[PDB]
Amino acid sequence: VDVNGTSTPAFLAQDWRRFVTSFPAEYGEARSVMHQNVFGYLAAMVDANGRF
Amino acid sequence: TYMKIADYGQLGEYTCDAKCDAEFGEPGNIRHLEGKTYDYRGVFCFNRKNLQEANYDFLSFMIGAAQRSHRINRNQALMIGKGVNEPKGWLTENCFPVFQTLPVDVNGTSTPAFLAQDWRRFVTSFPAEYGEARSVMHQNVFGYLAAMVDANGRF
Amino acid sequence: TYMKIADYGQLGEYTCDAKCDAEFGEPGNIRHLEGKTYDYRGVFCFNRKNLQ
Amino acid sequence: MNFNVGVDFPSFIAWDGEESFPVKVDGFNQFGFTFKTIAALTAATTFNIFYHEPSDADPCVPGPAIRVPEVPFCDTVLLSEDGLAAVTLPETVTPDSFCAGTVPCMNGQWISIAPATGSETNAANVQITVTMKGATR
Amino acid sequence: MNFNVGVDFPSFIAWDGEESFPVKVDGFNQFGFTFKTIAALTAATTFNIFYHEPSDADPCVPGPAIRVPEVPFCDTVLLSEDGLAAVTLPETVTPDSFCAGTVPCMNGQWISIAPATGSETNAANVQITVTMKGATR
Amino acid sequence: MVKLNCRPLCQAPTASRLVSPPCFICRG
Repeated sequence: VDVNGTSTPAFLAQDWRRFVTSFPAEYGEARSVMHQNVFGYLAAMVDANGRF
Repeated sequence: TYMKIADYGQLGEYTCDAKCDAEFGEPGNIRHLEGKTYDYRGVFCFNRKNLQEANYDFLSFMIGAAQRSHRINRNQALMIGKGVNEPKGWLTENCFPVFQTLPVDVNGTSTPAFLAQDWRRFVTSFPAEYGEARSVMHQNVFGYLAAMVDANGRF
Repeated sequence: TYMKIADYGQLGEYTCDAKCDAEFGEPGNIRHLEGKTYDYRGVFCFNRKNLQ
Repeated sequence: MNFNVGVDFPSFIAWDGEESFPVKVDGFNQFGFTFKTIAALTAATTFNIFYHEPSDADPCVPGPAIRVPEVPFCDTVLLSEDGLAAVTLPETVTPDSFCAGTVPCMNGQWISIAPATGSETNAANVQITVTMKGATR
Repeated sequence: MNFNVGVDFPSFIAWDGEESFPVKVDGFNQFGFTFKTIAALTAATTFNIFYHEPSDADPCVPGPAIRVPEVPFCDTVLLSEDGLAAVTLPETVTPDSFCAGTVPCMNGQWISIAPATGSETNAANVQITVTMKGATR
Repeated sequence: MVKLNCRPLCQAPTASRLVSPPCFICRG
């Protein structure tokens, strides 16, 4: 994403939803594993107005 | 007259074990107090011949005219009354701790304003070990809170 | 006096074939500890009449 | 066994013979003057009474020196011109003999005393203090 | 309504800047002090209590100036090197705050206060008076 | 042994600025 014309890497909630629903439901039910800081990272995101 | 325990002292200060002594701390205060009561008086006149042959009762009207004037004046004095021969009020003696709200900008200027932050911060900043506490405000001031708007336009 | 496991330590890992390097590993500690207690010791005195 | 009487009716200097001194009386609800002469006087000495107001700049510093309004009572029959609190130390008042008085109606925040015009020279040999009483503060 | 609080608890000047004064506590049976300043202080400031005896020439005139031995209470940790009474106004006392104190064992006929030597500059800024409690006659 | 006992006469008026959080601004 282009932070004032710099293109830093990023990972925002829109990525997580699009990643987990893309799993082809014909393989079965799948569980996701991750480090607890990442889940903390998701839970603290903010939209431009300031809300959570 | 009445007493007012000002402050306790401090006595039990930690010390090392192997010594057969102690240390005299300092004692507190009691601060005996007093206070008076003030009087409210006045007079008026009628005219024997005027009041008698009059359109209707004027006397009883003056009676109610005194009890209310006494009623409203007392409450008004109880709030803002200057000490001299009037109960010292809680408004003007400036013994209550009083806050104040810092202004906001407009078009480069700086005007004093009263935002919604303040009233939520003010009421929630009151020592929780004094018990509950009601608040007081004039009807128009509450009418200021009700009609508050954010940037977009919603209430 | 109480006891405190400082750490556990590793135990030689996953050798498919004998190279004979991590035999005994390294274990942890137990770290005996102690601790005392303290006391206030104050006094005060009134004479007899200024109290009566 | 003498109680500490400083607290519970302290006292302050009102007229030290050279210059007046305003003594705060707001926190206390009663007060009075205790006159005391240091030498032999010449002629009857009178003193003018003044009350002050909190300055608009600092609310517990002296303001101007307004003049206390004299108020009569039941059998007052010799009120002076227009009414102003002015006590008069009579003659034949030797030392080691204190006289005392006060003003009935308090007003303002504190009082000051000053020698009336015509008695300032005699007043250089007198002392006036006040002892407040009790109140809440 | 303020009572005439001068016909009891009558005060007198004790240290008006630069002059001490004997104040008779013969009749009265209890008395204290009221220390009040008029300006800021610089360092600490002490004061020396004294007492006097009726002179032989006249039983109603001051004699010499003898000090007062400080009698300790319980729970005393320090006694002045000579054991004579002494009161000190602590540093950082703002000149709108009265202090109170008294000696716990009267002796003599009247009292006197004076600045302890080497501490007579700040002494000017202090004003000390003495109130009373009883009559006995 | 004198037990000095001291009170203040006039209480100085107080005034505390009731500062509050500023508006949300991103770090970047």
